[PDB]
Amino acid sequence: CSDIAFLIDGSGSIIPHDFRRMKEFVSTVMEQLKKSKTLFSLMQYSEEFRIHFTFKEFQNNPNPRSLVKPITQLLGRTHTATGIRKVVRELFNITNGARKNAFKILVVITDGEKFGDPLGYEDVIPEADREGVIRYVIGVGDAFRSEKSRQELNTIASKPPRDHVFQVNNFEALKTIQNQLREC
Ligand SMILES: [Mg+2]
Repeated sequence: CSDIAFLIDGSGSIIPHDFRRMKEFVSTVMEQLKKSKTLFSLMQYSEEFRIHFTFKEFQNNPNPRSLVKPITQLLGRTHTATGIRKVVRELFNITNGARKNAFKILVVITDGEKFGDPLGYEDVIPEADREGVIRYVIGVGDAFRSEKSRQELNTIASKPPRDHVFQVNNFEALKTIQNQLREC
């Protein structure tokens, strides 16, 4: 019915506390969303990308705390745009777990400063929409302490961005995610 994927910033700019904080957020979403009708996938990124768990793997073993805890920080650059592309092409993939007719929800968590990425958001956002991927953005660290970084959130996130962008310690994001699921 609804396939939700997480793309988390593992870049060296994300501070440790905040990496732990991100992980925290993901589990909380996964917890409150006691499937029966929802699968999750997740990937972290640097200049490199890691698939920590796929819809299949989440389906085989749907234990939150047991899928997230392992995940350690990659560090390095921030290839968010390529992260976006790779998430729709690899995670929202049927040979990896994705379903048909199900809604696609991409949750991207980051500080909002892409760096070193060859791709600009204008190279992946269109394909996101063509593929129907709804995007939410959870900004962490210095995400909101900068105008250039705030605009990065708006760029990534689906419209209206006010309904798809929250600071990680704003617990409306969870509330809004539960809503997004009753308004399909
Ligand atoms: Mg994680």
